[PDB]
Amino acid sequence: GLFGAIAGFIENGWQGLIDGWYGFRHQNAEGTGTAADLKSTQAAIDQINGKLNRLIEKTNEKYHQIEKEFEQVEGRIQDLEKYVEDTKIDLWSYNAELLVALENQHTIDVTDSEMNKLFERVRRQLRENAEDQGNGCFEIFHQCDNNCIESIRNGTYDHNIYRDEAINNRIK
Amino acid sequence: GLFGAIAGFIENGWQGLIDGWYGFRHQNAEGTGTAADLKSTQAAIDQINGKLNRLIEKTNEKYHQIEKEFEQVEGRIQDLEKYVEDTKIDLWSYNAELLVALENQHTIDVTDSEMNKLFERVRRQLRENAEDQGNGCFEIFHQCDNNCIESIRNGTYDHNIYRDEAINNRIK
Amino acid sequence: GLFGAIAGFIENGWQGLIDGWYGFRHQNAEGTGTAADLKSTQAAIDQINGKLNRLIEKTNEKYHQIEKEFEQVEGRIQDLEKYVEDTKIDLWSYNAELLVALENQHTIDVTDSEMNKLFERVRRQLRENAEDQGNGCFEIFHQCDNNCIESIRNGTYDHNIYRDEAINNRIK
Amino acid sequence: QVQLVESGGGVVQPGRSLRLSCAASGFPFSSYGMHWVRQAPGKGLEWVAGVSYDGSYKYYADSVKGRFTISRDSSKSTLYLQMNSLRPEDTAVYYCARPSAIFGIYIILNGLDVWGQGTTVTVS
Amino acid sequence: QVQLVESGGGVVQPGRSLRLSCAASGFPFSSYGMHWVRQAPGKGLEWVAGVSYDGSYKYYADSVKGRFTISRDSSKSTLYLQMNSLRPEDTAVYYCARPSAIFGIYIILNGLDVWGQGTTVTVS
Amino acid sequence: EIVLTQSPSSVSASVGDRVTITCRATQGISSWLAWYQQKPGKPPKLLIFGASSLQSGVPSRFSGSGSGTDFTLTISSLQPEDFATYFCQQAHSFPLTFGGGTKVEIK
Amino acid sequence: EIVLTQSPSSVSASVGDRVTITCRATQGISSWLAWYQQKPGKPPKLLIFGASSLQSGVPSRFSGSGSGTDFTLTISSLQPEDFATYFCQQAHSFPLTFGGGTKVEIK
Amino acid sequence: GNPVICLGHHAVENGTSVKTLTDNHIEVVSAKELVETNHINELCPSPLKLVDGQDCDLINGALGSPGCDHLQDTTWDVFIERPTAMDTCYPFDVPDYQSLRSILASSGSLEFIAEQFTWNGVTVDGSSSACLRGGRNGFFTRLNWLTRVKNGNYGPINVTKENTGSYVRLYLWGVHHPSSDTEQTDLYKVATGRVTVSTRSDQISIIPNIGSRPRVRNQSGRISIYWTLVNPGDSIIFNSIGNLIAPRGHYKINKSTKGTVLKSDKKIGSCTSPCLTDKGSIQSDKPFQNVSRIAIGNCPKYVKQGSLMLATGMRNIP
Amino acid sequence: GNPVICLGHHAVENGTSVKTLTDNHIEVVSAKELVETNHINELCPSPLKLVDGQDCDLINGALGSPGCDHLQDTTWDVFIERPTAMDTCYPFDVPDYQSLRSILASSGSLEFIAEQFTWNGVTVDGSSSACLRGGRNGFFTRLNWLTRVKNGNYGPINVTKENTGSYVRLYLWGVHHPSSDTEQTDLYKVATGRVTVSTRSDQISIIPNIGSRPRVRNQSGRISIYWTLVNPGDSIIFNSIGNLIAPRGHYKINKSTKGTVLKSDKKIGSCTSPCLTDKGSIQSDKPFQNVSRIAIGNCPKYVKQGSLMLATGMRNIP
Amino acid sequence: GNPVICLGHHAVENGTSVKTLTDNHIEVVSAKELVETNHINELCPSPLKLVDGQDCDLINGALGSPGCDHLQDTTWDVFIERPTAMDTCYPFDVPDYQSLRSILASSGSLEFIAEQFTWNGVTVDGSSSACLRGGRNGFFTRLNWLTRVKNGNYGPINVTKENTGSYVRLYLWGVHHPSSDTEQTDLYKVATGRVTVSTRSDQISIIPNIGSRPRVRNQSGRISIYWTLVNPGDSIIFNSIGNLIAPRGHYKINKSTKGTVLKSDKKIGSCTSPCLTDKGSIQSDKPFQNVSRIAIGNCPKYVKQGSLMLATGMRNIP
Ligand SMILES: *[C@@H]1O[C@H](CO)[C@@H](O[C@@H]2O[C@H](CO)[C@@H](O)[C@H](O)[C@H]2NC(C)=O)[C@H](O)[C@H]1NC(C)=O
Ligand SMILES: *[C@@H]1O[C@H](CO)[C@@H](O[C@@H]2O[C@H](CO)[C@@H](O)[C@H](O)[C@H]2NC(C)=O)[C@H](O)[C@H]1NC(C)=O
Ligand SMILES: *[C@@H]1O[C@H](CO)[C@@H](O[C@@H]2O[C@H](CO)[C@@H](O)[C@H](O)[C@H]2NC(C)=O)[C@H](O)[C@H]1NC(C)=O
Ligand SMILES: *[C@@H]1O[C@H](CO)[C@@H](O[C@@H]2O[C@H](CO)[C@@H](O)[C@H](O)[C@H]2NC(C)=O)[C@H](O)[C@H]1NC(C)=O
Repeated sequence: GLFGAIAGFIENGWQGLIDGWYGFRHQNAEGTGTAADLKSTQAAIDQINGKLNRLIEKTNEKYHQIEKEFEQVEGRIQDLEKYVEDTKIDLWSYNAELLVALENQHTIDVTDSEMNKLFERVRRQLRENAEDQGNGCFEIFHQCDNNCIESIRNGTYDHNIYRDEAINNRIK
Repeated sequence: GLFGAIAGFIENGWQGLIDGWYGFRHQNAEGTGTAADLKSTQAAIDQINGKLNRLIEKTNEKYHQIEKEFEQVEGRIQDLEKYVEDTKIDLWSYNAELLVALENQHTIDVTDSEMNKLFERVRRQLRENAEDQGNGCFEIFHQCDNNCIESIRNGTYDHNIYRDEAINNRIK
Repeated sequence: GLFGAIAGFIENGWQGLIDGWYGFRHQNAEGTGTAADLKSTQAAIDQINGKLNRLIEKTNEKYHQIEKEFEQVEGRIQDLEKYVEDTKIDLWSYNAELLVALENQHTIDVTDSEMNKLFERVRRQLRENAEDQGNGCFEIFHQCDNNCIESIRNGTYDHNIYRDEAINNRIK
Repeated sequence: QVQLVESGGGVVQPGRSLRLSCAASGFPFSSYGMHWVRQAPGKGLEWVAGVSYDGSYKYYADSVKGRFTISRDSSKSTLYLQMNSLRPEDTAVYYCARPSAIFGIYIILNGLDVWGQGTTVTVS
Repeated sequence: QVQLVESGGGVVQPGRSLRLSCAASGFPFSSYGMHWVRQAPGKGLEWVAGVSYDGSYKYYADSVKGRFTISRDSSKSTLYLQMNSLRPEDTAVYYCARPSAIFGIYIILNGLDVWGQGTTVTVS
Repeated sequence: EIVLTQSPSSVSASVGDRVTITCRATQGISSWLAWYQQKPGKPPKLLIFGASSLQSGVPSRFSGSGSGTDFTLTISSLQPEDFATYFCQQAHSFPLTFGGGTKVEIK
Repeated sequence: EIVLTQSPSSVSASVGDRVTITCRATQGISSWLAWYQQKPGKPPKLLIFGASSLQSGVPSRFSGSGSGTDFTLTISSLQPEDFATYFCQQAHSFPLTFGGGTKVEIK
Repeated sequence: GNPVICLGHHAVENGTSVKTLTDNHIEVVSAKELVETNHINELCPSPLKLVDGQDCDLINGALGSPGCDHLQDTTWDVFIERPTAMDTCYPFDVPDYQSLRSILASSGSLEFIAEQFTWNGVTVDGSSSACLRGGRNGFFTRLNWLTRVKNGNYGPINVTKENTGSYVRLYLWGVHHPSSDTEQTDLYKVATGRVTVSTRSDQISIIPNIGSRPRVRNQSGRISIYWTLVNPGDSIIFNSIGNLIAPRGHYKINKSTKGTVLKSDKKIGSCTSPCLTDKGSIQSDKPFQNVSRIAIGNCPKYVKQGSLMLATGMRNIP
Repeated sequence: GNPVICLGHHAVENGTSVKTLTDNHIEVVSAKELVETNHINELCPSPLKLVDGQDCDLINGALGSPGCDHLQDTTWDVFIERPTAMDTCYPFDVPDYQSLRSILASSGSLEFIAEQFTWNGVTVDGSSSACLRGGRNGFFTRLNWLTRVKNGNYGPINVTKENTGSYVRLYLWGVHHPSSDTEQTDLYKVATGRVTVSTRSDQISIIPNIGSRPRVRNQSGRISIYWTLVNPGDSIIFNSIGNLIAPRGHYKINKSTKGTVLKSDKKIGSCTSPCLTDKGSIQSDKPFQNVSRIAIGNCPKYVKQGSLMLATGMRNIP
Repeated sequence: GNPVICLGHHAVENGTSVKTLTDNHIEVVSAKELVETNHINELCPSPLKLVDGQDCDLINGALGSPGCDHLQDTTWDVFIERPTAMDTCYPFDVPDYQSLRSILASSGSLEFIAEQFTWNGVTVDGSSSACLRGGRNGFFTRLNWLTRVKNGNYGPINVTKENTGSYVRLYLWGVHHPSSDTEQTDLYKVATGRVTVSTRSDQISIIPNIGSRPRVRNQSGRISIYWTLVNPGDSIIFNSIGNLIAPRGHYKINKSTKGTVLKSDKKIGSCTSPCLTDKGSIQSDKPFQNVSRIAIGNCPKYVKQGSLMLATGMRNIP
C-alpha cells in the first residue's frame, strides 16, 4: 500500500471482525470489546463494487466474423486472416492483463487509504486526550467507560470534557 | 480521494474563492477574510495542464486506407476488410474509455493530495501554537493580528515568537 | 509526488547517501553522521524490481506472418495487408507510451510514499519527545548520544525513558 | 435448500402482545445480521427491525422504538420478534429478511437476499 | 582487471589471533560495503562479517560477536579481518566478497559480486 | 430520514417494451440501492444490489443504473412473468427506506 | 535467523537435461536471492541476483524463479562446464544465510 | 492503566492470490475471477434462432441436394454446419466457395423465390444416377439440367429476367464439365459449349472443358457453380449455346444483423445463452474467456490467459 | 475566542459529471470533452489538394469517358468520387475493379504519358454511338479501337514497347466481347479473337466470348478492361489476332504519400482543415471523434462513444 | 542546542529524464531504456534452423531450376530469400505466386517425394536452351516436359495417383503456352492443348494460349505453374491432350510451427539469437524495438518510438 496502514503500522488483521472491514478494539475499566465501523467499511465496498460494475458492462456482441480455423492451406489470404485474428487476441490479452494488474494496485491502495482515513478521523477526535502508540492504537489518558467508548465510535466524543484530566495525566 | 481532504475532513468548498483553487479563511480580532494560496493552486493546475498537453499531441495521420463501406456483398475479402476495421475501432474505443476513467481517478486524487499538502504545510508551521480542530481549521492559541495572519499565508510565521503564549493557553 | 515528501517538505536529496535510498542525518553532542535506512530502501527497490520483472516476461514469438514490404502495387489485398500492420503498430505504440508514462507516475508516487513512510515511523517513535521542524528533521528535546541515536535508527528507542526530560524542555 | 421459515402470525387485539419467529436453514445464521420487514396490507414494504450478528447492536424503526424488541438465538438458529403494546397500525404481513453478503464480510446494511413465506399479523 | 586479493591464511593454534587482509583493485572500494564469508571445509558458505562503506556500522555473525573484528582502510583500499580467540570451529577457507551494487545505490545487503581466490585458515 | 420517490407510480405496457423506472432519494447514498420484484401475496426477490450488480440467476434483461442522486431501473425485453410490483431500497444508513411501489399492469 | 533449505542435496544428470533446484527459506525475503556457481577449490561466481535477473555474461540457459516463499533455480541445457556445486543466498536482512549446497554429478 | 482504543481491519484464514503492478503473488482477502473457462457443451437455441443442417452444409442446402429437403425456407440467426455433412448429388466445385457460403450465411435465409423460365429449344429436368432422391435419379432441387431437344439441337438460350422487386437477387447457376467428347455431343450436340451470364454492370462467361476427373458417385464429369447478383432495376441474361445448368429462381439478399454460420458438432440442447462457441455455449458475466476464439453473440472477449484474478478486498494479513 | 485559520478549496454552482474507475457519475468543477462530434458539412480544399470528378468516377477518368475531359493531367492528394457519377461510354466491366481504382487513387495522378504505336494491318480510331462526345460517335480518349482493314484482314498485331524511364508504367487496355458471330467477323474477320499482353515476369491472355448482354446505351457487347505494369528495363508486348482495344500510352506509378480517393457528396467549400471525412471536414483539437470511420488526413481516432469527459478540476462539493 | 535527527533520500549529480502522466521531462535518479534500437547486422543461425537459397528464391528451389541444386531436401525454421536471386530456367509465371510460396515456406521443407509415372504415348524429359545445367539443355528438376511421340501423336494422358499416405500431398505441375501455332503443332500436334488436373473435391482446367511474349533467355513462350493438394484417401488425375508440364512427385505438407521465409541481404554469422529481422538479429531483454516491423522469433514488439525511459528510481533533486 501507499499509506502503510495495512501491511504497515497496523501489524495484522482481525479474523474475529466479521461484520465489517474496519473496526475498533478497546480496553477500558469495564472490559474489552470489538465493533466494526460502518462509514469506512461502506466507503471501501462502494469503490470496489463501483469498479466491479464497470468491468461487467456487456459490450462485446459480434455475429458475422472471419473464419478462424482452416482445413486446407491457401496462402496469402489465409496468412492474413490468421494474422488479423492473432494480432487481435494479443492486444486484448494485454488489455486484460494490464487492467487486472492495475485495478489491483489501485484496489490495495484504496483499502490501505480507507484504513488510514479511519485512523486519522479518530486521531482528530480526541486530539489532545490521546497519544499515538504507533500500532494503530490510541492511549487515552483519561477514564473512558463504555458510553465514552461508543461516543468515540459514533463521533459524538467531546474532547473539551476530558481535556483538563487528560493533559494533566500526560504532562505529569 | 485517497487522502480524504476534499470530500473528506474538508466539509465542502468555497464558492467565494474566485482567485484560486485553495485558500485560507481566518477569524482574528480585527475581523475575517479569505485569500487564495498560489503554490497549491499552481501545483494542481500545472499537473492538470501537464496531462492536458499530453493528451493533445497530434499523431494520427493516415490517407490511404481500406474501404469501410460497400455497395455489394462480396464474401471472404469484404468479411475481412470489415472485421479488421471493427477490431480496430473496438480496441481504440477501449483505449479511450480506460484512458479517461484512469486519468480522472488520478486527477481527483492529485487535487485531494494538493489540498492535504497545503493543510500539512500550515500544520508544520505553527507546530505547538495551534491544534487541529478536524474540519481543516487550526485553533491558534495566541493573538494573531492580520500581519501575523499574512505571515502564516506567505510562510514567514515564526512559531518561536508566540511559543510561550501558546503553550500556556493550551495546557491551562 | 502525491505525498509531497520528495520534492516537497524534504528540500532536496543527499548525494553523500551512497549506501541506501533513504537515510538518517543527526546532530548530537558527540557530532554528526549519516546512515542509510534499510527497510525503507528495501521496500522501494522491491516494488521497482517487482514491476521491472513484470515488464520483461518474453511473451511475443511469431514466425509465420504477413508480408510487410511490397515490390509492386496490387490494390485491394495489399491495401489491407498494409492497413492491418499499420493498425497493429499504432495500437502497440500507444500501449507502450501509456505503459511507461503510467508506471513512472506510479513509480514516483511509490518512492514519495516510502519517504513519507519512514518519516511517519520515526514520528511515532519519539512521539512526545521531539517536534516536526518541518524540513523532515525532528528537534529531539533531550540529550541523545550515539547509542540513543542508533536506538532511533534500529527501532529500539523507548520514549518513556526521556519523556520526563523532554516534556519539561518543551513546555518551559 | 436455503430458506427461512416464519411463524407466530395470528389474530390479536390492540394493546396486547405477540411473538413471531424466523427459523433459518441452509446458511450460517449466526454470521449474518438479520432484518424484520413488514408489508402493511395495502401499502408497500416497511422496515421495522434489524439486529447485528452478535446481538449487541440492535436497530429499530422510529414507529416501534421502545415498543417492539428483536432478539436472536444461536443454539436454535432462530430470530425472535417480540411485539409489545400492539395496535392496528402494526397490522401487517411480516417478513424476516436476510441482508446480502458482500465480497468478504457479512454486512448488516445492504439489500436483503432471502425472505420468508410471509406470516400475517391481524389486529382488530 | 577488477578483482580482490586475499592474504593472511596460515596454520595457527587455538586461542591465539590472526589478521587476514583483502586488497581491492579496479573499483571504488571506499564506495562499497564489504563482507567476509567463510567456507567451513566440508560444509557450505557461512557469512561471518560485514562492514559499511564508511566503517561506522559493522555487522557480525552470532558465532564471532565480540571475538572477531572487521575494519577497512581508505588510504590502502584494504579490508582487515582481525581474528582473536581462535578455535578449531573457526577453521575455514576465508573469502572476502563484494555485495552487488543495485540501481544507483551501493547497498551492503545484496548478492555478492566479486570474490577473492580463497585463503585457507587451519586451526589444529 | 432518507425519502425514496419512485416514478412513475404505475405503468401499463405490452410484452417487449423498454420499461423505465426511477428511484429518487435525498442524501448521498451513492451505490446502496436494492431493487425487488414482488408478485401479489408473495415475498420480494432481490433483483439488483449495488444499484447495478445483477443478482445471481436473474436474467440479464434486468438492469439497474444511477449513482448518488438519480437512480433508474431499466428492463429491456419484458416477459409475461415480469408483471409485478417493484420496490427500491436505500441501504446507506439506518433506517432502511423503501419506495411507494411501481407496478406493471397489462396493456 | 532465516534458514535456507536446498533441494535436492545432490543430483546426477547427463548433458542436455532439464535440471531443477529449489531454495527454501522461512521469512518473506521478498525477491532477495542470489544463486552461485562453485567449482572445487574455487571461489563462487554470482549467477542470478534478484532471484530472476541474469548476471552479465552468464549464459541464457541459467534461469531463476520464485518470490517470497518458494525459490527455484532451473537450467535448461546443461553443459560440461556446468558441473559444479550451487549455493543460494538470502539477502533480505542480516545475517546473510547460505544453503547446504546442491552438487551436479556425472551420470 | 490508561484506556486504549485500537483501529484495525478484518482478515481471513485462507486468502486469495492476485497480481499487481509490482508483484505476481499478493494475498488479498477476496478476489473475483475475470476469465470464464467453462462451457455448457450444448448449443442453446435461445435467444438466437438456430438452424441445424445436420447432414447438409450451407451450400448443399442452397442448391437443394437430396438430404437438404428440410432446409427449405429456413431462416436463422446462426446456421450450424456439421462435420458429418456429406455431398449427396452430382460432384461439383465452387470457384470462391468460401464467399458464396459467407454470402448465404450473412443473409440468414434459404427462402427460395421460385421463377418460371421458358428455356426454348432444350429438354428440361435432367437427372443423374449420382444424385439419388428415394432410390431414383434426381438433381439439385434449385437447378435445372438442360439438354438438347430429343434427337435435335440445343436451341440457343437467350433468357432474361428483370429485377422488378426492391431487393437484390442472388441467382445460383452452374456449368457442366463433361467427361468425353461423346457426352458433350450426346447432351448438347455442340462440340464446345458456352455459358454467358451477365448484368448491366458485371458479367461472367464460361466455356466448359472436357476431360476425366476422379469418379465421384460413378461420375467423371463435374458442375462448376457460380452466382450472379442483380440489383433493383437491373436485368440478368442467361445466354448459352451449351452446357448450361439453369436456375429455378433466386434467393433474397437480407441484412447481416446477427446472421452467420458456425461449424460445430455439439448437440442443440434446451438451455438459454446469448453466446455460442464451437465447443458449446457460454453462460457467464465475466469479461474474458479462454473457451474458444470462435464466439458468436454477446460473448466475453477471448484472451490467452486462463485466470485473471481481480482483487475485491484489502490485503489479508492474519 | 482563539483565532482560527481555515484551509479549503474552491467550488462552483453547477459542476460537470465525469467517469472514474469507481463511479459512472462524479461531479467535478471542470471537465473537457475529448470526443469531437461536429463537422463542417463541407470538404476543405486546404491543405490537402483535392480533385472533383463530379460526374466521373476515377476509372472512367483514367479511361477518358466523355464526361471526364476535365480530369486530364490532374494531380491530387485526395480524389473525390461522387454518388452522381455516371457511365458515359461503351459498356465495360473491370476484373478486379477495386484494385485498379486503388492503384490509380494511390498514385494520385492522371498524367497520361502519350505514346505513338504502329498498329500494322488494322483500321484505327473506331467509335461507337453508345459513347457520344458532343452528339458524335466517340470513344475512350485513352483507348484505341482497332478493327480489320477496310474490306481486308485483321493483320496480326505484334507491337512491343520497352520501358526506358526510371518509373513503372501502367498500361490500360481492353478486350471487346462482341454480341454476335456477325459482329466478330464484321469487325476483325476471325471467328475467334485473341488478346495476349505480357511482360518478362507477368502475363495475361484473353480469348473473347461472343453472346448477348443486356442493352446498355443500345449496345449488347462489352469491353473487359485490363492493366499491365512494366518495371524499368522490362518490355511489354501487345499480341492480338483480334478484338484488341489498344492503349494510347501509359500512366506513371507515383508514391502513395497522401494519395487516395474519398466517396462523398458534400460540396467543396473554402475552409481549411487537415482532416476529411465522407460527411465533411473535421476542425478539432480533440483526440477522438464519432463523426465517421472514413477519415483521411490528420484526424482524431474514431471511437464508438459520443462523449468522453476528461476531468480538468477537483471534486465540486457545494 | 538540542539534538536533531534528519530524514532524507539519496541523489546523484546527473539524473535521467523520464515521461509521466503530467510532465514530459522529469529528472529521476535512474532509468532503464525499454526500446531496443540496435541489431547485430548478421543473421544468427541459432537456435532457429536457417536455410540460404542465396541464388534461388523459394519457388525456384521448389521447381528445381539450375541454381537450386543445393536446396534439395532442405528443412528450415526460416528460409532466407536474397535480393540477388535470379531466374535461370524457362520463363514462367505463377498465378497466385505469393500463395504457393507461402505454402512452401510454412511447410518448412523441400523434401521431394519422388514418384514414377507412366505417361503413355508421349516423349519425356524434354529440355530447353533457356534452361542450361552445365552448358547443356536442361529443365526443372521436379518437372517433366511432355511432347508428342517422335513423328507421332500426343497420346491422351489419363494418369492418376491415389494418396495412400497419412499426409497431404502438394503436386507442382504446369502448362506450356507456346509462341506460335507452329510450335504448338511441332510439340503436341494438336492445334489447341488442354490440361485438366482434378481431385474429388477441387479441380482446375487450363486451355493454353498461343502468342508472342517478350524474349526471356531467347524464349518467347511461357509456362504457367499450378499446384494441387491431395488429402489422405483422395485421388488426383492428370488429364491432358496437350501442353502438360508433368510432375515428378509431390511435396509433403508439414506444420507451420516456426516455419517461414525472410527476405534479407545480411550474411549468416555465427551468433546466437532467438529473434531475426530483415536488418539482422536482435539480442535484447527489452520489451519493444524500433529496428524493423519484420521480426521472426521471440522478438520485442515493434513500436514507432525510439526511446521509452522507464523510471527505476526516485526523483533526483540535488
Ligand atoms: C482415367 O483414369 C481413371 C482412373 O485411372 C479411370 O477411372 C476408373 O474407372 C473404374 C472403373 O471400374 C473405377 O472403379 C475407378 O474408381 C475410376 N477411377 C477414378 C480415379 O475415378 C477413368 O475411366 C479414365 N478415363 C478414361 C476416359 O478412360
Ligand atoms: C483455460 O485455462 C485453464 C487454466 O486457468 C485451463 O485449465 C486447467 O488446466 C490445468 C492443467 O494445466 C489443470 O491442472 C487444472 O485443473 C485446469 N483447471 C480448470 C479450471 O480447467 C483450461 O484448460 C483452459 N481452457 C482452454 C480451452 O484452453
Ligand atoms: C455522436 O455522439 C452524440 C452523443 O454524444 C450523438 O448525439 C446526441 O443524440 C442525442 C439522442 O441520442 C440527443 O439527445 C443529443 O442532443 C445529441 N447531441 C449532439 C451533440 O448531437 C451524435 O448523434 C453522435 N454522432 C454520430 C455521427 O454518431
Ligand atoms: C530508433 O530510434 C533512435 C532514436 O531513439 C534513432 O536514432 C538516432 O537518430 C538521431 C537523429 O534523428 C541521432 O541524433 C541519434 O544519435 C541516433 N541515436 C541512435 C542510438 O541511433 C534510430 O535511427 C531509430 N532506428 C531506426 C531503425 O529507425
